[PDB]
Amino acid sequence: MSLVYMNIMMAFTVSLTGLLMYRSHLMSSLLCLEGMMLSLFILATLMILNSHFTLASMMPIILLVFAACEAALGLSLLVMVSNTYGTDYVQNLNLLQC
Amino acid sequence: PFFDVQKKLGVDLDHWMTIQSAEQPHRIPARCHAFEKEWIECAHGIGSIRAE
Amino acid sequence: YPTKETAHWKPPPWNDVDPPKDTLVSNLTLNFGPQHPAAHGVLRLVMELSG
Amino acid sequence: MNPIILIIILMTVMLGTIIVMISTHWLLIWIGFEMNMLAIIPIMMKKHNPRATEASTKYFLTQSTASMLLMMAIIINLMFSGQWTVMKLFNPMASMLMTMALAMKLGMAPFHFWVPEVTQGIPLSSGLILLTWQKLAPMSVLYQILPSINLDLILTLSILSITIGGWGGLNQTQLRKIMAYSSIAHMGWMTAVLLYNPTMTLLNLIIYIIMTSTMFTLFMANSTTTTLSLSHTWNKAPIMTILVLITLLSMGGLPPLSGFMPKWMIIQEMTKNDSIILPTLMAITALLNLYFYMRLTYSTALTMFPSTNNMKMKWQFPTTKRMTLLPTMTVLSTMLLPLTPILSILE
Amino acid sequence: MMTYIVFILSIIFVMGFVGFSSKPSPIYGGLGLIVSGGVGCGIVLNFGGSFLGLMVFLIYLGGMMVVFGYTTAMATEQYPEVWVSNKVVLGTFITGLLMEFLMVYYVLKDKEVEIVFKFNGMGDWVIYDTGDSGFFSEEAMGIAALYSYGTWLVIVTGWSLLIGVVVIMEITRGN
Amino acid sequence: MMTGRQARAPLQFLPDEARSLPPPKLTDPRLAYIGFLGYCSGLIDNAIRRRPVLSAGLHRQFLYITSFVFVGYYLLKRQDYMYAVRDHDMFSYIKSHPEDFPEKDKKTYREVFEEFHPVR
Amino acid sequence: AKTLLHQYWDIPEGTECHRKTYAATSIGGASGLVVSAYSVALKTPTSFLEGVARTGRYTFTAAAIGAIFGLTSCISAQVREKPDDPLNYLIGGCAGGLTLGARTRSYGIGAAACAYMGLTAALVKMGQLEGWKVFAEPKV
Amino acid sequence: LQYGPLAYILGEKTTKKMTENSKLITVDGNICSGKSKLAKEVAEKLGLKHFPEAGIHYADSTTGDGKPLPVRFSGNCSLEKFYDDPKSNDGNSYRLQAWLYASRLLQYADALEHLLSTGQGVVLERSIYSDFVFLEAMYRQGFIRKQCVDHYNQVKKVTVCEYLPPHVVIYVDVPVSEVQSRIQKKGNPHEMKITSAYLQDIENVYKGTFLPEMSEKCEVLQYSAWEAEDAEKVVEDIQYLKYDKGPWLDQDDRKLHNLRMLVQDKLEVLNYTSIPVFLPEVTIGAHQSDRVFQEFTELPGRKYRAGYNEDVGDKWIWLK
Amino acid sequence: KFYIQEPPHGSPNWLKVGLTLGTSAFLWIYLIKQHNEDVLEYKRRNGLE
Amino acid sequence: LLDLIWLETILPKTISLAQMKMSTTITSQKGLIKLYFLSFLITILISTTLLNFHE
Ligand SMILES: CCCCCCCCCCCCCCCCCC(=O)OC[C@H](COP(=O)([O-])OCC[N+](C)(C)C)OC(=O)CCCCCCCCCCCCCCCCC
Ligand SMILES: CCCCCCCCCCCCCCCCCC(=O)OC[C@H](COP(=O)(O)OCCN)OC(=O)CCCCCCCCCCCCCCCCC
Ligand SMILES: Nc1ncnc2c1ncn2[C@@H]1O[C@H](COP(=O)(O)O)[C@@H](O)[C@H]1O
Repeated sequence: MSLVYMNIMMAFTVSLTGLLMYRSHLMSSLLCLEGMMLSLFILATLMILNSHFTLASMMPIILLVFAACEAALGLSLLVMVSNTYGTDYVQNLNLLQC
Repeated sequence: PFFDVQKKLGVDLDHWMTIQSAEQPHRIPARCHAFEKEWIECAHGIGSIRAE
Repeated sequence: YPTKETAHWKPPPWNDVDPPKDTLVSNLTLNFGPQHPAAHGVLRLVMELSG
Repeated sequence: MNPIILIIILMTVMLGTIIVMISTHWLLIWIGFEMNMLAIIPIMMKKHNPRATEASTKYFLTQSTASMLLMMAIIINLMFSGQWTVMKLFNPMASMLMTMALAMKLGMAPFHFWVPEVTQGIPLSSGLILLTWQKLAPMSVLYQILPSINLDLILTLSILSITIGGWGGLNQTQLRKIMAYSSIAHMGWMTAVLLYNPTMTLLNLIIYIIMTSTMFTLFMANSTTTTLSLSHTWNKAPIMTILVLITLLSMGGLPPLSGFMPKWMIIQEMTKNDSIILPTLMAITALLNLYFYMRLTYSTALTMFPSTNNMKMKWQFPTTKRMTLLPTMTVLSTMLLPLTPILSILE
Repeated sequence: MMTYIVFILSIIFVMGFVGFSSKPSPIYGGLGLIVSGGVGCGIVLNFGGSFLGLMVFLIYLGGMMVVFGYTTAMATEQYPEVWVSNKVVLGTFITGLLMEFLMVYYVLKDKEVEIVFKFNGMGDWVIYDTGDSGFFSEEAMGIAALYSYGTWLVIVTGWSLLIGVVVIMEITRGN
Repeated sequence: MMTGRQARAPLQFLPDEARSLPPPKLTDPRLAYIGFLGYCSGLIDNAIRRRPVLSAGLHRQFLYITSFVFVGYYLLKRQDYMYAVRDHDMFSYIKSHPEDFPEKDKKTYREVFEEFHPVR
Repeated sequence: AKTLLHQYWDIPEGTECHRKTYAATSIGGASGLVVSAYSVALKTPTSFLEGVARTGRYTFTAAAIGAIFGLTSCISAQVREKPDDPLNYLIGGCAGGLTLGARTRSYGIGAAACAYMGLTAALVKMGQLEGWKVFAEPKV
Repeated sequence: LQYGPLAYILGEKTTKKMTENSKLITVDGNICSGKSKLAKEVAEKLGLKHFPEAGIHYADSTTGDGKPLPVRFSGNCSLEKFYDDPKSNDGNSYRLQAWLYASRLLQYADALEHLLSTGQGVVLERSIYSDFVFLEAMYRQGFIRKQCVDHYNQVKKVTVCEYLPPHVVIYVDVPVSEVQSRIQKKGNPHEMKITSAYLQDIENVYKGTFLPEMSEKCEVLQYSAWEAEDAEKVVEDIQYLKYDKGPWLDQDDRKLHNLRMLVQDKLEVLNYTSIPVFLPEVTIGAHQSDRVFQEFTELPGRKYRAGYNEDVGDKWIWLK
Repeated sequence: KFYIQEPPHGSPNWLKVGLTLGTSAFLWIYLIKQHNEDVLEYKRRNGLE
Repeated sequence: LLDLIWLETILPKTISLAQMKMSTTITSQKGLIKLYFLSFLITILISTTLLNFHE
């Protein structure tokens, strides 16, 4: 397939491994979730504009909606980390180990 | 469990975005309209195992 | 079956509610100092803002 | 929580699962999973303690990662097929990514690492919703895409799930982690017969939902979160010890109890396809699940651990809980095996 | 090399992804994600989707402004990591950059490459259509069909947003 | 397995051609077993709520039994329907493909040579 | 590692002991690297030096198991002149079990791993002989 | 059932009936503070429902015919045996204190159910926020161990955090000498064997730990003994307090709905009184609990649920 | 008159008893009506009269 | 020797100790999100490169 899909799928894998390897810091991985949604947006929109399949051009917009509609959820799940604990460090999320 | 409610009730929720050959706004064809239409009309009702 | 690693694991509480661990909230200390257009020349408000 | 808001949120969980079940479009599948996750997060945070925040954080990270992989599988389907029909997939890379995504949504091993933590963090009713109702939408997607599911991948996930969920429950005294590792083992059991006969997959899903709902309903009706508090049940209402005895002997796979039904029927469809080693190893690995079920029956019904004095007050108050469908679920989870050819209603 | 302009914008895109995937700090994570989201709307605009690129630009601008506010209020340490304050940031930053330019070199020397899929090395201008879309851009008509055709999609998206507000207010209550 | 048979008439619990089959009797032992499951459900419901098990709520026991019989009757109808669909598709497929189901020429035991293995 | 197993099995037993020993060594090394990867995944070592020490220890343990397994199996097939005979892999699995017990510095794990790995390698040889399917393709 | 989420949705909000007479008031003081009738007097002028102090047999007085059960069925504890031998070998001290804490928890749940259903304020005597002071005296006089205090603190930590404090706490200043005089004039031979340091420790944890930690979350009305004999003084001061402290102000319909749901299920109230912490004072063995439970089932009106017993005259069982 | 607090299941909920009995009677008579229609349909589609 | 120790050893006690050992090693987890998702990464990279499950 085309040259640009190499780098867009590569950007998906880079944001994947950025999400999938934590650095004791939760906002920086919520950013990687948002980046994975960005890469999925760009890849699907490149394919839909390539095909001239116009009716699923509303598909990435809807996609984009649920992007923030989960990512804001992460932010609302971030403050509950940061009101209980001092920071959002994921090593404070180990109380369910016993 | 594909509870096929849309064929049971006859309502049309998402049979329209499903393929490129469907009813498009202002009758816009895709670049692969004829190829997809020929493969869909080839493989209709003959099952996956025979269709592939 | 307690091993060496799984030995400091105390059992979780009965109501599944943990103590609140009241670490310092760190109210940001603003120095609304004397050189200010609102503090009339000579007024050092050392204030503790919660945001 | 407001009861109106609780009704709205539970109807939205059910709406997301129904959208995954009934829809013909991949974007609608992904919308159903997003709606299900978004609506179920306040069910996990029903009481607002740090354990619920940690459980909801781990669950959100796992299901969001799985939703990413699911949408990448959908986009590679869109590339290599030009369409959106929820059917078989047209590329093994997309099938691998979608199988990984659904294994993370089910908590199958080696992606099992969130189910005991999330299950231990949240209360018993939300854990019941997690371990029964959430195991319906990805199994619908696995039922719908099975001409493209790789054989070695789903069998590896299945038997590794059975072994890891067997060894997980043997070191547990909290009942919720017991039921969670039991869930990992039984999802391995469900997905093992998927590419051979998925009607048996649906049968095992139904019987596991009935048995798991029976166990969580008994846990709520006796207000038990630990093994040692389940062991005080003989001093309070001794019929509940009989019910947990028959249900935990049912879940282990002993006849004439109905939990012998799926497993045997699974073997009944795996040996027809000339697989003998794999159902043998699965059946021998199920003895671990039966072992920690025997541990719980030794704690609760077969012995009498020394209770405390204040039990003498709880004799003077009978249970006024709304035990929803508990005798019906107990009868269906213990006495259904002579009705084993009823499974043709799932065909 | 000007015919490869979507390719060069996509190299800047993956460099932004290396920027916020190494995770120095969510300030610079937001920096790299704004850079990547501002070149993604240049990647996708050369295919014709100007509306559908301006929106992924605008939504992610609002997103990074909100994420800025939260990481200044919650995810804040004393010495923020730029890219070089921690070696575990800088090492995988340089690693992602060198591997991205490595697969640039392996695709412009051969004009094909194969990581998992097989990719062409010619510029993606070659695959466009040779026709004109009349008095409408087709992506605008397709996104305008979200109301006339996509009724069920509207219903489930608006219901998800309504209960998303309900969910977020029930989580951030505590009692 | 048979999902392509119920792919033209979706979500019909009992189709139109299900009524060509004889219904389960009222004295069907499968249906009677489900009625005994209803009796067991009523007795467990009286036991776990500290009611006298055989006496309290004869209407409640009776609605348990009646509800299990009323669901299990239609479940047995769908069971017998889907096994009839199984046999009908089996027989029509054997009838349509004769070369893959050869009539075996049964040799009698006077021609059939079996090796005798003695126990000694 | 689908083709590591193929380049192990595609050579006749008792013919070229060096390449069979190297193939079983590489299979054991790949398995040890997988165990090492999950070991540094789930349990964080104290440092990178301790991490690569654990990785090298598990990798060399499993590679010694694979090496002594392939060596003992092919040498037994040569000295007994019976290739299609799972007693060869019983002896090879016992040698691998003694190898594991030597590396883990315990005779009891060595004897237990002798018995169970000999039974396992015998069963793998029987599955190669009769064509036993472990991940069987669905036919009905 | 009667009350639940369905009756809450259809219109029954509990702040519709929450008036300024709906105030939960708990009267405190030493053993012979003279509060025993004073609280009833505080209940009789404001029209509040008086709850007497929950002894061993409060739960026996709520269920059945209201008569007390025998002491082997409820408690396995004796107050006079605690007075005669406080340092007993069997450990009746902490077992008695645990049963008293359970009975006070049930009494406080009855107070909240009455306050949230009937909309009427309830007069208590020594609610669960004032139980621990006796425990503290029993640790200071060496009557119980430290593991007994740890068991009580665990039970208290998981139970009392689910409940609200009273509105008005009425303490009575009576020193040790007048308590001794009223016990000597009281006429109970077992009650006279109380040591003076025990009453001193009770007054110390009254005035040093209880009343300081309550004053943030309620409003104390501390009086002496002679003005406790004039209850119109006390009602006269209750009618003019400005309730601005405590967590009763930030109470909408939803929080009090979840409170009324938690309160009306008495086994969920008593869920953490019998926690599985094996302590030799509260742990009854297997065969003894078997014997006592089988004897409890054979009691008149105790074999089944409260409307399903032929022996005490429950008709129409076959239609219930 | 025994119980000091009037139990909720002291008097039978006659509305609930009536709904229980009416629902069970309707399930039986609709089951018999469906069975009679099914045996008529089976004897009609084949002609076993 | 045999029927109190060695026949008692070879089938049930060695199996019991092996299953106890594996039960302790599986459930000895520190509950960290970082190590769990790092193991997910290692699983996906073994599935692609080392097992060819995308073929
Ligand atoms: C009590 C302690 C000891 C217990 C011993 C129990 C028995 C030991 C042997 C069991 C073997 C497994 C079941 C075999 C079923 C054979 C059915 C069949 O069709 O076979 C032909 C089939 C052949 O396949 P097929 O028949 O489909 O193919 C057609 C035939 N050919 C091959 C010619 C093309 O055999 C197999 O598939 C393999 C059978 C052996 C599998 C071995 C795995 C288990 C290893 C040992 C387990 C020991 C007990 C485990 C529990 C111990 C305690 C925890
Ligand atoms: C380190 C931090 C960063 C520091 C440096 C910051 C530099 C400044 C960044 C700000 C500017 C960002 C611009 C992003 C793209 C904007 C797209 C745009 O201008 O769209 C407007 C217009 C839409 O009209 P259209 O419908 O396309 O009409 C053509 C048909 N008649 O579209 C057109 O008319 C299309 C004309 C051609 C467009 C060329 C392709 C886009 C080029 C993108 C360059 C890179 C942008 C980087 C953004 C980083 C943001 C921080
Ligand atoms: N927690 C407790 N510990 C010891 N004695 C108590 C406790 N609660 C109540 N009492 C007794 O209850 C009685 C209250 O005194 P009076 O108000 O005169 O009935 C005295 O006999 C007290 O000793």
